[PDB]
Amino acid sequence: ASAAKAGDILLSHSFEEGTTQGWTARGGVKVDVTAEQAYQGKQSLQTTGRTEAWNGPSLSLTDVVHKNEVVEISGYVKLVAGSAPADLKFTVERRDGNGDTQYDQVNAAEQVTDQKWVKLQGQYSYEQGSSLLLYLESTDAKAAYLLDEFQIRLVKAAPENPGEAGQALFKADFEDGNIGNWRARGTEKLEVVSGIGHNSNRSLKTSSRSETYHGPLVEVLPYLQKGSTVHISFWAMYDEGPATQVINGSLEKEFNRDTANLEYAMFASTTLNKGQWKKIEADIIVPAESTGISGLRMYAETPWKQSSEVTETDTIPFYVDDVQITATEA
Ligand SMILES: [Ca+2]
Ligand SMILES: [Ca+2]
Repeated sequence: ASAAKAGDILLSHSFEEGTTQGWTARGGVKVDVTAEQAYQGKQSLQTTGRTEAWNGPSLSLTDVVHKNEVVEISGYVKLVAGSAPADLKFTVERRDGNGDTQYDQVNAAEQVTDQKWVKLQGQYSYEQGSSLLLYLESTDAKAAYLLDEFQIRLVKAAPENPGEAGQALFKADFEDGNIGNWRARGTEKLEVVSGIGHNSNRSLKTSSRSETYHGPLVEVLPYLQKGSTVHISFWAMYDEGPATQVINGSLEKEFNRDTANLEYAMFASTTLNKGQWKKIEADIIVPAESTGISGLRMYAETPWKQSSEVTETDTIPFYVDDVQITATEA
């Protein structure tokens, strides 16, 4: 039940109030606020007395960053006067699932100087861990430096209800409210609705359908091993019209960037009861590289009829949710 949402600020430190705002010494160092220099405002965070590369100012992230969240960590840095140029980076010390120490890289090291403030920035996430310690490090073990306008932003919330270990290659739950790369096939309308979903708040609605082939489509080739065997699954529901309706799950294939000569293949179909969610699934073979395959797109449709024979019941709007592609091998 994640509180924070994408784009939300988790932490912001300007060091303007003469407290280190949670930052402390890692190793035998001196970490304090200074009013001597700053990026913004009057004050910044100073670190001196380093003697080992791993020494630095540190900040506990245990209560800030959660499992599988993607966050963005940033700050401005500058070397203390009289310091030789040196390379700086953010690192996260993490205790893994079995209490072993891991060292996670946040950003790639940047050359920093005593003349000028430099922006450090990177994205971070973790799958398993008990404690998290962010620190600002240099390979120069003697280097002393300032930090200011430090910030942590939430980029992507943790998915919800993350079963069987086949490895999830592709997932769409729509909970972030985002249509992403999903597109219409013709003139129909795609919309991420809230208040309707499969054991969830949101799902992908397709409406204003006027042809049977109209339905939601997404390119999936990039997420997949060419030649592999994978399991495609999604959930569908329709809420109006007849007592029963068939939905199909199909694949649209493109070879050698030839857009004029597509191949189509149905992988599954099921009969749905009005108002009920039902799983549509199958194993499929991703075409081999030798085929010259350049596009592979999954979609949902109602069974094919010619335009002249198309009725109000063929063109029903429907919802799709918990779309998922998993590997068969691990
Ligand atoms: Ca400041
Ligand atoms: Ca959903």
